Amino acid sequence: EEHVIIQAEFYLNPDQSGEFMFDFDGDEIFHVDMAKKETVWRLEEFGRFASFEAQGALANIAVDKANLEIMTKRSNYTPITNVPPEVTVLTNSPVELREPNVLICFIDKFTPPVVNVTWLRNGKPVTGVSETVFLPREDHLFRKFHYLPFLPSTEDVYDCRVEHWGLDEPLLKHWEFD
Amino acid sequence: KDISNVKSDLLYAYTITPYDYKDCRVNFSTTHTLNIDTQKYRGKDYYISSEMSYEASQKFKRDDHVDVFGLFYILNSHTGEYIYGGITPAQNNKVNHKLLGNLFISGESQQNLNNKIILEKDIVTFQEIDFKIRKYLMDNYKIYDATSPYVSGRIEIGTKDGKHEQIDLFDSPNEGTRSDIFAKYKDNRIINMKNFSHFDIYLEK
Amino acid sequence: DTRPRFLQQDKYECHFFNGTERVRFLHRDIYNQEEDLRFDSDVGEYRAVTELGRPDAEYWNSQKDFLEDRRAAVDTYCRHNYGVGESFTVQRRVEPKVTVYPAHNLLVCSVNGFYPGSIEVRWFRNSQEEKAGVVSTGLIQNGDWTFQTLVMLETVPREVYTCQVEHPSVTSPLTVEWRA
Amino acid sequence: VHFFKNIVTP
Ligand SMILES: [Zn+2]
Repeated sequence: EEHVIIQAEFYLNPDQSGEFMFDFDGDEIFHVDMAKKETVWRLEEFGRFASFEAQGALANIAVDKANLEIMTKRSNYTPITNVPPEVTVLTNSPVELREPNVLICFIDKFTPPVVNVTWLRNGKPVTGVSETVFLPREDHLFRKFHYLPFLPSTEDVYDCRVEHWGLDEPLLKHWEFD
Repeated sequence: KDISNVKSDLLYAYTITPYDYKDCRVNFSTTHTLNIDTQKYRGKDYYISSEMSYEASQKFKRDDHVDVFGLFYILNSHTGEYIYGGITPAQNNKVNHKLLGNLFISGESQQNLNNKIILEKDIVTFQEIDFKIRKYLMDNYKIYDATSPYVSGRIEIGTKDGKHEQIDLFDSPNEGTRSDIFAKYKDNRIINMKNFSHFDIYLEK
Repeated sequence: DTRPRFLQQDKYECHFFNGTERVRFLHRDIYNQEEDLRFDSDVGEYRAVTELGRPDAEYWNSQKDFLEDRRAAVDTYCRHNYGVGESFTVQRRVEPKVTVYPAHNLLVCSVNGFYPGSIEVRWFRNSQEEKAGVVSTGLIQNGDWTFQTLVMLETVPREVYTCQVEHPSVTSPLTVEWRA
Repeated sequence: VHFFKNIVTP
């Protein structure tokens, strides 16, 4: 199997939130935003090479929601078994003092595509945004990548706070130079 | 060349019945030309003169059996008939190829035009493919009608290799006559259906 | 939050073999996580994967129409999209960037920002490809169409060992020596 | 330019 393209889409309740996207050999080629109704490229440059009628994905989502209702009942109302997420914090590149970098918080193997992630420096929360959309896993679970650009030091001790309906307590992760 | 003029030229150019003679002999062959004896179709001493590029003009040779399918650019000229390309090795065994296709209209939802066009040759000329798709598009989407919205669009001939070949749908070069419009067919370009995957249509506005 | 959640996933996937020589389409309807209904080209019709999905299979299978549209996805969908992205996915190459730093002395070769994931990293010592006593992080997805990996070499310093990296985006193997 | 085509869900 040289290459695989996947059109992955879901719809959840009572969250009433969909998601539509294309996964190529692993990465998100692009996704449609149900909020702004606008196709969003994982790589801004892609848009220069191809287009996709955003309106199209929302149609399916509509349909998908419906299938959820019609399937929810058919299953004699059996919810989704929460499945905890296995967090982890690697680095975009070999850390080296002051020289700009990126902290990656790889969330993987969780299933209810609903999560909350908070970044912490020294201890107080840090904000801007930067995250991917729920990517699919061959086992129908999920993996999401969260980001944080930082300027290495030795004093600071960063934290990725993952909140999922899996752990009865938030999941924390430490990280610092050496 | 305001699209407004492009369109009418195409509408008018393409409102035509193609020359479609099956399994005829090639009397003689030069470069620019290639003579075909369409005797068992039209009449006694009649024929078809297909104008074509050198490259193409040399693969065929006298006594050859071939299939003609071309859009004319001149008429009422005695015993002769003149086209550009539209010549492929004759088809001997009966065949039928239902073409698959996607119809993207800048603005409307995706729509697919599968099995709505059938080719009866294993080896076919883009002319022949280009013609039928256009005719269909005209007959139903009125893509060249004075009133039609579409300001532009094209045809993509998808191959199984994973490639696409564009064929602008609103393009009227020079005066904009069947002679201008239909001479791009000189290259007598063909395709082997074993390699035809599907086609894509794009229409803007 | 104790409110239960009911999920519905749909995966339309394309599998390519030898470029686009022969593909394979596959639709998977997934309630929560179990793949109940399916459809495979090699098959031609929708098949149930779990009882929960049979009611639908028989349904859709009754609309010859809709079943032809799915049968034709290997053409109008897969080969198509493959070729619509070709330029920036299958033919994507991004030169790595290797650096060397000491973790029985320690050695760690970090290969960053590369693509595709098919790559090879080697540890040489003066004149030998020392293939023993080296742990690796394996290939790691970054999320932004670039990978990374670290091979940990374990030896006692003195000489000069170096990391040799060869990836589909650079014919002449890349190199970075470490003064020990 | 090119367009990615999506499988319409009925
Ligand atoms: Zn195509």
